[PDB]
Amino acid sequence: PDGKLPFVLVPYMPRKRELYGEADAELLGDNQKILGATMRGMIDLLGRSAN
Amino acid sequence: MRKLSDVYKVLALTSLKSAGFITDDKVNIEAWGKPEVLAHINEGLTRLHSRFVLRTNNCIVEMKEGRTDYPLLARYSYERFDPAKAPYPYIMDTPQEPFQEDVIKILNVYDSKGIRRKLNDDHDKNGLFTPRPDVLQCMWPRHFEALNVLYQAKHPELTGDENQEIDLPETLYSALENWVGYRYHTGLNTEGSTAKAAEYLQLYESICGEVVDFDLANGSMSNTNVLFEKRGWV
Repeated sequence: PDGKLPFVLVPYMPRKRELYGEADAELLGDNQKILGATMRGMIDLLGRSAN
Repeated sequence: MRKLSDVYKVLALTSLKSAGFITDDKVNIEAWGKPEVLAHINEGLTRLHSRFVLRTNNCIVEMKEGRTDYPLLARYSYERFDPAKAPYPYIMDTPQEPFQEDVIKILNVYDSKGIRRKLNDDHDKNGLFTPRPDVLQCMWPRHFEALNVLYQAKHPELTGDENQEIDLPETLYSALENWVGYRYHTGLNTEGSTAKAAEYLQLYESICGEVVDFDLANGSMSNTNVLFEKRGWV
């Protein structure tokens, strides 16, 4: 009855004047990279040693 | 890979230049001191081949039932079998490369199946003890076995033939000369010659130090840390 497309779209973080939305991992980019590259460095320091 | 004939000449011009047995053409050594010089080159190569790992060779040792102690001499080999001092041959060498009795230190021995056997491990069945440097004591001579024994090696003995080729790095020839000079000049027991022997011997260490300070004899070693993945450590 509504005479419209039977789809409902909701954004997570809206993009200004844009139908689709921007997710969470867009701002979280390179933070995971740095944190992983430091944790891997710490694990490298511990494991590549002589205990 | 120079020849002993060339080594005689190069020795006659640099180290043993004031020596008496230098012939009138100055480019050779008289036939009365050659046994002496040859007995100094042989010792010279042995020392140089002992400090640095210059010649790493492996000779496979077949298992003979009833024998546990396996001396790695040349009398037990195949091409140089000596029936008077060896009951049966168990080492394996080809005619072109016979065993030369040149084991200084045994480093790593594998098996006929690919299983590495530890060396000098008191609590380790499947371990080959060496009761003396040039021996091997396998405590279980299993059927159909053999042992590729990677060992440090010395230069094959220089019999005296002037056509035998010498395996030394070109950068270490300035140290072999300085050791022949030491051995020769130190035996004259004269004050002038003795003081020269010390200079030649100390220069031997200086050149043997520059060779190890620039990795010209392949002494530095790096390996992949395979232990990491085995102990856990995802």
